[PDB]
Amino acid sequence: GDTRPRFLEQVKHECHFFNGTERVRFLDRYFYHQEEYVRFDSDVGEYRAVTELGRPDAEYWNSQKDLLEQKRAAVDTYCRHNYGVGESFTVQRRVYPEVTVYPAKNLLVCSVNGFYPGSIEVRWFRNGQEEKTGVVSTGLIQNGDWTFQTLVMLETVPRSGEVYTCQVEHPSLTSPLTVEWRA
Amino acid sequence: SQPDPKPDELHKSSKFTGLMENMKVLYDDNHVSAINVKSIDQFLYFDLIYSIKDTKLGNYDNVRVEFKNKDLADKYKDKYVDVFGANYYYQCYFSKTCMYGGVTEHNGNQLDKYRSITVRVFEDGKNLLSFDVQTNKKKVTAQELDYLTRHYLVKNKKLYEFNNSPYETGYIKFIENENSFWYDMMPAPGDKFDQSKYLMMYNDNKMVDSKDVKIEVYLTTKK
Amino acid sequence: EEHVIIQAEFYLNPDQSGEFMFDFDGDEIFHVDMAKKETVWRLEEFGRFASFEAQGALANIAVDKANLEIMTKRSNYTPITNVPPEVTVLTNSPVELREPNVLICFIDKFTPPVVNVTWLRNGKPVTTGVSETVFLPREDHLFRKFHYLPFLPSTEDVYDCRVEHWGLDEPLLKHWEFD
Amino acid sequence: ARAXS
Repeated sequence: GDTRPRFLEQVKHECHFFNGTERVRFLDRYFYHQEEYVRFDSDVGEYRAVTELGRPDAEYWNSQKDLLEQKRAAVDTYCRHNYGVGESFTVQRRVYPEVTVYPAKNLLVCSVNGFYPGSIEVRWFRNGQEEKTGVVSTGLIQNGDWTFQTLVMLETVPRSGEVYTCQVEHPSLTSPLTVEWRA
Repeated sequence: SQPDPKPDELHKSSKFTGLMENMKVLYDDNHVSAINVKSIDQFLYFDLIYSIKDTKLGNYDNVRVEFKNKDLADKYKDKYVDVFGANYYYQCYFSKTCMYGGVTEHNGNQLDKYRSITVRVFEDGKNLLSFDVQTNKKKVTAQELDYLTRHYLVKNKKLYEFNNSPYETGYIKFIENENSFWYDMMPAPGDKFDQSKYLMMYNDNKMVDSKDVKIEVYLTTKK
Repeated sequence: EEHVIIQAEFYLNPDQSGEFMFDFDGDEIFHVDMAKKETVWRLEEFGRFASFEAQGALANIAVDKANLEIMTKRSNYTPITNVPPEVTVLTNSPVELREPNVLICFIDKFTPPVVNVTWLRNGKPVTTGVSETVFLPREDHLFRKFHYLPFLPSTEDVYDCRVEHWGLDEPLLKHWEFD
Repeated sequence: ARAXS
């Protein structure tokens, strides 16, 4: 459509948590288009110019004491505070997946659907034994609705009287999910 | 046009716990007012920014006017307009003071003498006070009229005292032959009052003809 | 298991539009509606367990604009290089006839965060039953967006997700049908 | 939620 130049300013305040809140890290990042020009890292304590465009802001911001204090407290006042408020339904959110096995579209496909979080382990079994052979997976698709999806198929020429299994481990389940489909 | 209200639709002053001064200040003396001004900039696509110089007390210099959508911001963008409305400072942000609507085309929208709009005040279904408010614009915003009426009422009727209001529920309605709309003149239940959100009702830049509009204020004293 | 919460925002000139949103591990918790000054939760339930003073976000956007001014001038008006989107359309689950599903249009890896998306069923529009996400940030600082269309599969119907972006030199139609 | 430019 247009061609009239666009100017984009991006800002990102990141809270990285490790083992719950045992190790919080705050990043205050500013970008010009896709370019990060300056950033504050909690494990560093001050502003660092990421590119020469940020040199001016870093030298000035880092001289303000009230502002620095505030960014330094952020891991507590901001990161930890917010974690405790949303953990109730973000970190602890769990939706079991719906597993489906169908011949294919000879590929025996295994479709694990509508689950959350991301942690997932899907294995295929040839008559009881695992198959790390010819297993193409479509990574881990994100649906944009706090739901994930992934397809993992088995490349094979099925014989008669042979059980094929798809095991699915997932935080939302106590026992592993299993879908057996022989032939 | 709009349905007349029913007793339970209106908020009751006796439910608002917070300080009432916060509504009071939106309607006594200080308010935004500029004759023949022009948008100098914008913050977001649904607002126009004006450079309204003040030497009365000078609580601000730059005013942000927000509208319901982009159509309106574009209508009045590069035009000389008359500005008038209730402003707030609390959470006004832009890159002083903020307001909604209140703009009006300048040229043509004038007349040398002031017209008088009648205001019959009904305290508990009874007409105990009738008065006039003036305006020199062919087409006025409901907001300018609303402010004028209430400003009169807080000084002569104590509409909004510092703590609460000598009235339970209250509402101002405008009448124009076919059409007739009203606004809930009382704060919503709560320990606090969000001036920004309340003033947002004036964001559709509603206008009326200064020759046909009649105003009516209905109040119910707390019994 | 590392977890990450990010407060993402942006301001775009000359469109004069911005965004303010919270992200948890790549998903949107909510974003702020600048015009209504209300906080729109990605999921209805989220508002039951939390809240956010939606208006404070304007302060951030107001400064982000201020800085774009400064920043756009220190670089001597170097505009942004467009990056057309990679569009994909897959089903929300395995497809079965007369069995209700949801079509999704994954628009990803692109900038600026401006785009026109239209769903077409049998070559014509569908302005009902559709929803969409705002622009989600990417690890590389580009964006992704989701558009959705609830539907009843059938050989009888064919669909197109049409996308217009400035990086493209012509609208894009990613197809989806039942073979 | 508390907000942190």
